[PDB]
Amino acid sequence: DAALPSWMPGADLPGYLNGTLPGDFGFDPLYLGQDPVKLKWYAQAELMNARFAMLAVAGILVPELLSNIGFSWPGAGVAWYDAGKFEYFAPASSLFGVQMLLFAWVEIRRYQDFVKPGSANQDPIFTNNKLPDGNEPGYPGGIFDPFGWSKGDIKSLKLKEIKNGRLAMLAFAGFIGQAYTTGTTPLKNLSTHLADPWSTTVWQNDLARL
Amino acid sequence: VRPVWFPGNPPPAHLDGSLAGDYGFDPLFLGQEPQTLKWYVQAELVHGRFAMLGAAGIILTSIGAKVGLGFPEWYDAGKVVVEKNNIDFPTLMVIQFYLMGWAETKRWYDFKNPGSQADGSFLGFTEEFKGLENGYPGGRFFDPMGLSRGDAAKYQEYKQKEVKNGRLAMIACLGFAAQYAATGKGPLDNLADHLADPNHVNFATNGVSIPIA
Amino acid sequence: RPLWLPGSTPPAHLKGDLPGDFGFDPLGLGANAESLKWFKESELVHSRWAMAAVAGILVQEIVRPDVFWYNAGKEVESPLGPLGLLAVEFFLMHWVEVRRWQDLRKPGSVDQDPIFSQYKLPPHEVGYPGGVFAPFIPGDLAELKVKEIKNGRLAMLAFVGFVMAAQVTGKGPIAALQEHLADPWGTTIFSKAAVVPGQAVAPPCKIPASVSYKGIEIPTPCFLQGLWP
Amino acid sequence: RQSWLPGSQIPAHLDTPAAQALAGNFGFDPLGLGKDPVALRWYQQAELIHCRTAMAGVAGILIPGLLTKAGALNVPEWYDAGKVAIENSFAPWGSLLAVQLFLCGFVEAKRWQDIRKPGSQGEPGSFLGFEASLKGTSELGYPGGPFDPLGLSKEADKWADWKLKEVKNGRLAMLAFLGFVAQKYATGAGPVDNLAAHLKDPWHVNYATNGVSLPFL
Ligand code: CLA
Ligand SMILES: CC1=C[C@H](O)CC(C)(C)[C@H]1/C=C/C(C)=C/C=C/C(C)=C/C=C/C=C(C)/C=C/C=C(C)/C=C/C1=C(C)C[C@H](O)CC1(C)C
Ligand SMILES: CC1=C[C@H](O)CC(C)(C)[C@H]1/C=C/C(C)=C/C=C/C(C)=C/C=C/C=C(C)/C=C/C=C(C)/C=C/C1=C(C)C[C@H](O)CC1(C)C
Ligand SMILES: CCCCCCCCCCCCC/C=C\[C@H](O)[C@H](N)CO
Repeated sequence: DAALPSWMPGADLPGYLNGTLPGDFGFDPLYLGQDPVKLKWYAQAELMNARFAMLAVAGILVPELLSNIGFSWPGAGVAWYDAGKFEYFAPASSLFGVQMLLFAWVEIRRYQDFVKPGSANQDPIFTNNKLPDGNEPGYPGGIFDPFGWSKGDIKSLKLKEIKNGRLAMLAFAGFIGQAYTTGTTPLKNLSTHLADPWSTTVWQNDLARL
Repeated sequence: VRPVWFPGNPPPAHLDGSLAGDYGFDPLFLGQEPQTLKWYVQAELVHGRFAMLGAAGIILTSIGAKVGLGFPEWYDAGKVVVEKNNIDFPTLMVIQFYLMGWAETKRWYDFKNPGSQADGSFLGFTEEFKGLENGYPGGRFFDPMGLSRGDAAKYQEYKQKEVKNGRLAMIACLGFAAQYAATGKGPLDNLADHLADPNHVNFATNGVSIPIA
Repeated sequence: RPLWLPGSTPPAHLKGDLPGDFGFDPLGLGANAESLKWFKESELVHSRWAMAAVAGILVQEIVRPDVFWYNAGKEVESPLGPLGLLAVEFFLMHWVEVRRWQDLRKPGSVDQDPIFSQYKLPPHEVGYPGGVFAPFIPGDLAELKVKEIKNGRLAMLAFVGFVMAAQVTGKGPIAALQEHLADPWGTTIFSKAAVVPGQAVAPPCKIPASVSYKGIEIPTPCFLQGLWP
Repeated sequence: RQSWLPGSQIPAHLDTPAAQALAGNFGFDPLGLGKDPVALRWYQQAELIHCRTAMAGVAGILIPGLLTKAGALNVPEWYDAGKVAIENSFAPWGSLLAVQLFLCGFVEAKRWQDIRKPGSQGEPGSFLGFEASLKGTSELGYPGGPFDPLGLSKEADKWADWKLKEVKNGRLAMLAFLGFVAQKYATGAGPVDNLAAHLKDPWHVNYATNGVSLPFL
């Protein structure tokens, strides 16, 4: 109900999306963000899932891209879904326990700062080290931004972050779908589609297996 | 004033000509009460609409059967479809009962409380289930052409045409059942037999209708 | 005022304002304002589609007399696969029809170019975009609009006739015209069939029931062949 | 007003301000079992207990059954887990059921006494100092203290919605267990197996094809 960009020009978008949240396009046909508290929680959930999917898509695409060139290292020919049954320096259970404890610590710190902004901006060991007073949930800053990149156009940068996060989330969902249907790595499907795009489509692949 | 089913006989008080196709035909006074007449009006409209769909389908299938198209008769189409296509009969019955149950239940509770279905409890749709009159559910879903919301005289004329065509289709379906039980063939086969010889191929010569013949 | 029946009273909902208004509406489908507004766009889209299709069929037969238009979707080979062509066509057609539909329900809302903010369609009516869609307009606007709706109605009836003649005789429009001009007293539909109370004969459907397109057996039946006279 | 039947006459007893305060009020009472306010309160407690018990049971049946289909676990069927669990156990089923009945009777007796008199379990000098924490909140069937350790019931704005996710889900669980029983007496296999068999051919594998749920067909 404003002049901000929309996902459907002319459509009557809901009134609870006023543009305050980053990447607001008024897309909510199910009206899941009607409740202000639910929307406040969904914003943080979307941001965390976005950054995690960004790291996931980057960690899926970079090793396969580096394996196809002269660059070599121990785990190169292994697929992203086949990395679990790999011979490491430690069993997966021990690593799972270690990461669960570390993630529990950082996630509890983030949750504490989420229920009360600025309540967790102090380093527990060194009292001198701290985060700036001006902070919002989901945007830590301080040591998390050592180069001061947020000091510039934060709105455009936040829009870039949310858009890249949505794109990465869709890409990861596509990775799962392609792995469950084709049963091959994503870059292989990309090259297969690039060789002949007219006969390498989702409709053709699914019709052949029907 | 208006024509009646029996000329010279005064029309009853519960039939004043306000409803479509009102000819004052009620010798048993089954619709003397207002609520009972309302229920019977909706029942007659539903019966006529189903009879119209049935008569049209039976006539079209018999047309395809008379010409070399391989269409089965209406009294064998169920067996032909269930045996030709791998379709489970009880499953189809349950699906049909589910869809008809939902539609008829919404219609029934709308009859009990007019305009209640327009509250928006069904996917947010409101004006599509508001209803116009008894047995005439106007809206963008049932009447997307908007013929019930324009040119009142044309609407009343169409209402009269609908009730008359429905009664004719009900009589047609009864005739289909009697023709199949007496002659054993389809309605168009009976029509061709009658057109081939109308003086000797009729109900007075089938040997079943008139037992003393 | 021109009408579809000289000396006849036109319906009350038709006052001769819209282009091509000749007071023809026995069913009164245009009595409602919203229904008429939607049907106007539908008729315009139908007119343009039928005109393009008739011109395509005529040029296809004149340039290629050995390729049947009814078989045009069957005997045409292209490096682009049928599934890829269908995907491209579905996406492009979906995009343009969504833009047109949004302009119908919300006028002056999708007239802006999304890639470039400097391009924008000028204010217009519904069903008549204009601007970039109308670079040259030789003649009067209302006169050309009437000519467009009349040519569209003729093209719609022409496409229906094309389909029926291709299903009954199996020949294209030019071939059917030449065959009809050769023996006009015996090549009309009245000569091909007749119905009486004792007999009902219809011309055979020249189109095969099934078409083997890459081993799929696409059914190609004659439109309401059982109801053929 | 949300209703279980658009147009149906909502009962007067379900339209009172106290009855509408309950979570999941959809005006469903064709038998009028909630006309009496005391009976309605008791049945509300019964529905809450059934919802939580059904949710825990259906979860303990569905999750290990879903993990058994994959390679995560090897838990047997719910209708056969009792025999397998009692085979290589440390006590027979009778002794275990006796200890169970004792332990469950104590807490159910305390819950019954709190239902009869709200907050009565906080009698001084009766539970070695833990009696203070045994007093529930203002609403019956929603206690605090030892229960709810995360303290998610302190935020009222979501409280009214939280309860809606507890009753509704529980109601679904109550039907789920019912299906688990009916399917057991209709197909002879587990719930996950019935779901997979139905997904394989939904148009020919359902309750209208087993011959048990439709004997006239
Ligand atoms: C980041 C989005 C993205 C991208 C770039 C791709 C790309 C590709 N997919 Mg894929 N996919 C996606 C998401 C995506 N997918 C999602 C969300 C799902 C559902 C889980 C799938 C499920 C899927 C299956 C089952 C298959 C593919 C296949 C393919 C490959 C070729 C055929 C094809 O395009 O089918 C069509 C792709 C779709 C219908 C996905 C929906 C549209 C997505 C969201 C893209 C939207 C366009 C958007 C503007 C971004 C454009 C790209 C941009 C980066 C420039 C191709 C390289 C096929 C393959 O592996 O080839 C052998 C295959 O069979 N995809
Ligand atoms: C008015 C009155 C009153 C007074 O007082 C008294 C008296 C006199 C008694 C009266 C009268 C009455 C009457 C006449 C009644 C009747 C009715 C009817 C007939 C109905 C039907 C009705 C009818 C109907 C519905 C019908 C329907 C049908 C259908 C659906 C069909 C279907 C089908 C088809 C398509 C085909 C296939 O293959 C088969 C089937 C499936 C089968
Ligand atoms: C409302 C109303 C009122 C009106 O007025 C009328 C009417 C209509 C009547 C109504 C209705 C009603 C109903 C429906 C009811 C139902 C209920 C239920 C179902 C419950 C369950 C409920 C259920 C439940 C609890 C359940 C539970 C469960 C459990 C524990 C389980 C357990 C187990 C497990 C884990 C596993 C193993 O291996 C086995 C076992 C051991 C087995
Ligand atoms: C990918 C999931 C897409 C949705 C899948 C089907 C979900 C069906 C939900 C349809 C929503 C029905 C009600 C919609 C709008 C309501 O009128 C408003 N929320 C009421 O204010």
